[PDB]
Amino acid sequence: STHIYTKEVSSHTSPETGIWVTLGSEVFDVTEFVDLHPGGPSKLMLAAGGPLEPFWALYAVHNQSHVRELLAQYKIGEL
Ligand code: HEM
Repeated sequence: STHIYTKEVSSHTSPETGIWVTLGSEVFDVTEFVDLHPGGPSKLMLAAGGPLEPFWALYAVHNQSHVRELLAQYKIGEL
């Protein structure tokens, strides 16, 4: 089974709501990670409420197995 969310995810851009992102068709609630993001949370927050792809494309440091499995710990469902 799968918890399915619509892209309209876009409302989850703060702690009060939860900070969510997508990667592929997967949805992640990354609220508890953000302050630990390398260089700080503000860069990560550029992607809040939407897909990581347009941002991660410029930052190939995310293209590591450990990063992908780290993100997977925050999965909540799918689009
Ligand atoms: C939920 C989203 C994100 C997660 C889970 C994530 C996770 C990570 C992790 C684990 C690293 C360190 C990798 C390593 O050095 O081995 C990293 C580094 C970095 N991330 Fe992200 N990232 C996210 C979003 C973003 C976004 C949206 C941007 C850009 C707009 C970004 C820019 C960077 C940069 C610049 C670094 C390098 C920092 C440094 O070494 O100074 N990240 N990220």
